[PDB]
Amino acid sequence: PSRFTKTRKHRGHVSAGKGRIGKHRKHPGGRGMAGGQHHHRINMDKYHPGYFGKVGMRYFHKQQAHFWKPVLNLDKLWTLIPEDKRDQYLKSASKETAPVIDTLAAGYGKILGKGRIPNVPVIVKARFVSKLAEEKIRAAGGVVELIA
Amino acid sequence: GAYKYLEELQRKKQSDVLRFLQRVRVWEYRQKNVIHRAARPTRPDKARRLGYKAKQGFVIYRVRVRRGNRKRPVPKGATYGKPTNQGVNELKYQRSLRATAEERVGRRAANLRVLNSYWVNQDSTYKYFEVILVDPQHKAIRRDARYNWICDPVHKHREARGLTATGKKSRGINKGHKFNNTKAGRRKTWKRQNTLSLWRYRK
Amino acid sequence: AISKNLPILKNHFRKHWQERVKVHFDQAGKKVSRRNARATRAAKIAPRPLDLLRPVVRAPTVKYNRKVRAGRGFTLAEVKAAGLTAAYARTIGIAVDHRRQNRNQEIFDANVQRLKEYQSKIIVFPRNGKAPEAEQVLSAAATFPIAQPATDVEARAVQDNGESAFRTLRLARSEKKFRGIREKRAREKAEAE
Amino acid sequence: TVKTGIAIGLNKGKKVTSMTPAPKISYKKGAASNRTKFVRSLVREIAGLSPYERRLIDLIRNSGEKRARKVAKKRLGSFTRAKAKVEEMNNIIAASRRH
Amino acid sequence: NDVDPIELVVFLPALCKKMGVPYAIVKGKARLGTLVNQKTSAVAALTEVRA
RNA sequence: UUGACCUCAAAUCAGGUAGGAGUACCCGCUGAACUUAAGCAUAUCAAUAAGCGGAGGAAAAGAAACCAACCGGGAUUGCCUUAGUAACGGCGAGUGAAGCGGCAAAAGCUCAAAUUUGAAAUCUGGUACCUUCGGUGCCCGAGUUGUAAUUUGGAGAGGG
RNA sequence: GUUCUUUGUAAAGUGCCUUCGAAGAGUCGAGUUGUUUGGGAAUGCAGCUCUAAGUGGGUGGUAAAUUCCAUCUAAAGCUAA
Ligand SMILES: [K+]
Ligand SMILES: [K+]
Ligand SMILES: [Mg+2]
Ligand SMILES: [Mg+2]
Ligand SMILES: [Mg+2]
Ligand SMILES: [Mg+2]
Ligand SMILES: [Mg+2]
Ligand SMILES: [Mg+2]
Ligand SMILES: [Mg+2]
Ligand SMILES: [Mg+2]
Ligand SMILES: [Mg+2]
Ligand SMILES: [Mg+2]
Ligand SMILES: [Mg+2]
Ligand SMILES: [Mg+2]
Ligand SMILES: [Mg+2]
Ligand SMILES: [Mg+2]
Ligand SMILES: [Mg+2]
Ligand SMILES: [Mg+2]
Ligand SMILES: [Mg+2]
Ligand SMILES: [Mg+2]
Ligand SMILES: [Mg+2]
Ligand SMILES: [Mg+2]
Ligand SMILES: [Mg+2]
Ligand SMILES: [Mg+2]
Repeated sequence: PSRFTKTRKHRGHVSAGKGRIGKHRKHPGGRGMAGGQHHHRINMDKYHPGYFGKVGMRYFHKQQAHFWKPVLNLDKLWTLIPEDKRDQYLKSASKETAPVIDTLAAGYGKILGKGRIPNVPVIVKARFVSKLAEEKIRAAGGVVELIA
Repeated sequence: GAYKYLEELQRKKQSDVLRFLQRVRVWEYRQKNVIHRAARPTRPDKARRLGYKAKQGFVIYRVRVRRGNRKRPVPKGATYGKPTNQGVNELKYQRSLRATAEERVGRRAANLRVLNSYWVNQDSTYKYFEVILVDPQHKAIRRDARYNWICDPVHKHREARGLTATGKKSRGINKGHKFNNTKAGRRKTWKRQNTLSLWRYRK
Repeated sequence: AISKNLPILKNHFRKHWQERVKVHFDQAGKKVSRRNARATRAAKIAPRPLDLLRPVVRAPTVKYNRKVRAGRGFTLAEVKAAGLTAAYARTIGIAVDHRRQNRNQEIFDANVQRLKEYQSKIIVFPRNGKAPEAEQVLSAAATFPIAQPATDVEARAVQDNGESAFRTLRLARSEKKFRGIREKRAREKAEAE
Repeated sequence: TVKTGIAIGLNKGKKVTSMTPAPKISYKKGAASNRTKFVRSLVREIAGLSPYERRLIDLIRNSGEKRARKVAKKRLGSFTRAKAKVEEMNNIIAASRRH
Repeated sequence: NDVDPIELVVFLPALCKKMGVPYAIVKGKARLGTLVNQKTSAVAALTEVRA
């Protein structure tokens, strides 16, 4: 809304808030990223260290789908179970009839081990697992089954 | 048939027989006019492969095209620009000599439609092509459903629009990653990639 | 023009970009037009569901191979195993894809089964009969919806054997990494003069 | 060629029941075709050798197959084409006087 | 003997020699055309001849 | 001497066709510089403006010498994404796609290369008649240096 | 929808057995030059020089030799939304 802008408030003030000495000229410092190495060096180096130069090796024709691997931490590991069934799976923490969790079908590629899970066996089907993720899943009496 | 033998023989162009025939025929073509009607295909198997049929309404024209690069036609080599554009003598005319040949033939026989063309000969100065054209007014062509597609007005001067084989080749019309710049048309792809799409509910 | 602490921007507007600005003002008009075209095409064609039966098919590129989706057309093998010829299937409303091949018996059986279900749920009107007007249903995809196959059960018995799945992944990766080097070492250790 | 069932390693991938689809008639575009063999033999006998093929046969008989293959790679596109051309030229030499 | 694009018949003597079929190079595609009720014929073959 | 054939001509020969306009969009060719880089030459502007040739109601593209590397997808086109990303770049200023995925729309195909060889089965034209976007008969001609039928790789063909 | 037609022992599809299975060349490809592309030991295009093969050929985004594999089938053509 233009009626709320400060240019309505500058009506009647000659310089429109842009100053009498240093006016609003066209491009006093160059256009875009001009002079990032010469007269904007301080502003480049502070607030943008690492901007100039090369830092690694190239990858021609990189496809992100090759690297698609969403990570799910152990601290959730149960939001993948339906809310209704989750209570009766938490109760009756049996080595038999343990709930099977398809993490790939849920949309994850690697299971990480951030949190801690309740001491109830769970059958975790994943493509990849962290070492500590598998250790915690096994300490809870469950197992990790590798899929693809 | 004999067309298989013709096809295999035409691939031995540095054999004694084809070298002799090449020399004799290139001399004859050079003695004839730059563009002139050919009474029959010089390579009937090649014409059949390219869609020619020995019926009324199919026409062969022989055409001679100057070889080499496209010299920039600026006066005295002055380009009046930046040094990256100062080039005059190593510029290559991003369109085939075959395309130039069939365009000149189509301009001569504007009543016909350029169906295809094939190389027949060459010397250092000239490249020689035979252009197969179809008569879209001939009833043998307007009937015969295999060929009356070319009677449609959408096929007017397809050699001048790059819709023949050499035209599509020079336009880069092919499938796959090597032709991302030119798959649906170079300038059409560029327009699509340089269009700013703004919906009513801005995304 | 490098001001205070702000992210570097990459706004690509240095060409004559205003000459190509497509504002989709016609979104609602085009939606009305697409619906009108669907209605007239449905009225034009015989009672016929506005689209061909499509096969079930696995998406490529492991990001998506976990899910199943509609493909272009049924393979020649699938049509033959369903008991039709490709030409007649194309005339009775089945999309046929000569390019696709069957290397997966699950997908093949699923496509043959949905072809059989389609044949048992369509009535083909004879060219010289009566076939009273049969209440065209507009969607074949809604009538034969693609179902994601179920792989496992909700609950099962833990069968841990002590294999350390993480170690299994590490060892598979190491075996791949050294397969060629160990192969060439076993090539050069078979020297035996 | 069976998948191992896991997402890493040599034969990674899901274990699916294989089918071995019927062979396409494409993938046989460069096939044997007794007709082509006859026609090409006749044309090879009526048209002679090309000049570079004559030079290549000379190099095979006088300077060795490595020099011949170098020259054939210079003449034709690639090393595979050079190799095939040199085998064809020495087959010609073997069908020639040194039967 | 006068086929204007001669590649159409240059392999014919060799084809006939390889298949053991007698051949004669004769003057006149016009004459062969008169044989076969055409303007030109460029070839004329006998496969069966009466007793 | 006569009759062809091939090639090439001529006719105010019979019948047709092309040009020019428009040119918003479309298919190509040709092609800058201002500009940005706080200078400037590569770069950028821009594979743009100007110039030239050629279409339609759409054009073009289009049924893979494709994408992929998967448990594989399956003509083309367009939208949302991919993605201001892989990459390019005095690696500076800047530039910058594609595969997958969701959707709109969906549609598939045909020639060449085959001996009809127990039958050029093919076709333009002229003419007479008719039920005239054409049909039949007749007659020239085209065409075997190949016009029909049959096959197009998904196949398919010859035999039982 | 109604009615004269009746196409045609013509045409097409389908199983099994067997022999085959033709598939495009100054083209692909290569070198070099120029242009162009995000395409980077070279993305396309074009000129010149070289110039293929048929269990071949193209592609598989780092040049090369070797060994495999995968995927298509170019150098001819039509097609609505
Ligand atoms: K200021
Ligand atoms: K200039
Ligand atoms: Mg004040
Ligand atoms: Mg002031
Ligand atoms: Mg003629
Ligand atoms: Mg020139
Ligand atoms: Mg007149
Ligand atoms: Mg400006
Ligand atoms: Mg400047
Ligand atoms: Mg300035
Ligand atoms: Mg200046
Ligand atoms: Mg313009
Ligand atoms: Mg118009
Ligand atoms: Mg439209
Ligand atoms: Mg079109
Ligand atoms: Mg195809
Ligand atoms: Mg596609
Ligand atoms: Mg993002
Ligand atoms: Mg650019
Ligand atoms: Mg048939
Ligand atoms: Mg081909
Ligand atoms: Mg240019
Ligand atoms: Mg094609
Ligand atoms: Mg087209």
